Amino acid sequence: DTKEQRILNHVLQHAEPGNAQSVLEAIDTYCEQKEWAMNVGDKKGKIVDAVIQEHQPSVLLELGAYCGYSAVRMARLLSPGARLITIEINPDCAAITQRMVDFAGVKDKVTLVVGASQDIIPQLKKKYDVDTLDMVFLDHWKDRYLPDTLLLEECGLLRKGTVLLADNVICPGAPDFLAHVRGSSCFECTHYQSFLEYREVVDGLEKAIYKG
Ligand SMILES: C[S@@+](CC[C@H](N)C(=O)[O-])C[C@H]1O[C@@H](n2cnc3c(N)ncnc32)[C@H](O)[C@@H]1O
Ligand SMILES: O=[N+]([O-])c1cc(O)c(O)c([N+](=O)[O-])c1
Ligand SMILES: [Mg+2]
Repeated sequence: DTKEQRILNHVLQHAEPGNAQSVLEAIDTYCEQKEWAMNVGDKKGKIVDAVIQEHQPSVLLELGAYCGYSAVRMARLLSPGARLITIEINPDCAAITQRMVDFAGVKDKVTLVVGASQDIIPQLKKKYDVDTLDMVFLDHWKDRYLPDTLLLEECGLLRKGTVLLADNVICPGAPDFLAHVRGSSCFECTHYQSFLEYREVVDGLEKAIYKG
């Protein structure tokens, strides 16, 4: 019985099926008052809602699914016919992402890619019928932000106007990535100060728009 298993257990009991918003509040109050978990949280989540609602992307890439909290959060706001792909290396996390997604009724617009982001990014175009990504949400291991950004650029998955949204830019921090995107003339950057999930600590989301 793992931590990620009780969180699905909570949703399966307290959340009402087919309602993406409900699941969200289930995951939030469980982690909020029983066990801490590396979900984006509601407070930066409300920012991703504002950012997704604005740029209204057709194809969106997530790096690191975990329990599907952010996959639910993003995909419940996608226009009809929009796709979200979510890369997750851990088979156990990837099995629970799917369940969570099924419960929310969001299984039809979210495609799970089970594997290491570095291995599947070069295979993204061909295997999954992908031209360019309208938006990338980075939230996997922090050492992989920069590598995978150059990897996404290399494979030509980055389009002029692509929105990279990066989590945990203050805590635990993604300093090499932050340094590259803010300094690069390929990226136009905005910071949104928020708060680390389930805590009174200052975190924030960095938005970086590729320019070519
Ligand atoms: C911060 S959690 C993701 C949280 C999720 N996006 C949310 O906010 O609800 C990090 C997850 O990314 C996965 N991960 C770490 N490195 C990865 C990689 N290189 N490729 C794909 N997934 C990775 C880990 O298994 C872990 O579950
Ligand atoms: O432990 N943490 O402070 C976090 C928080 C987070 O929001 C994370 O995404 C994380 N991680 O990617 O492993 C770690
Ligand atoms: Mg995070």
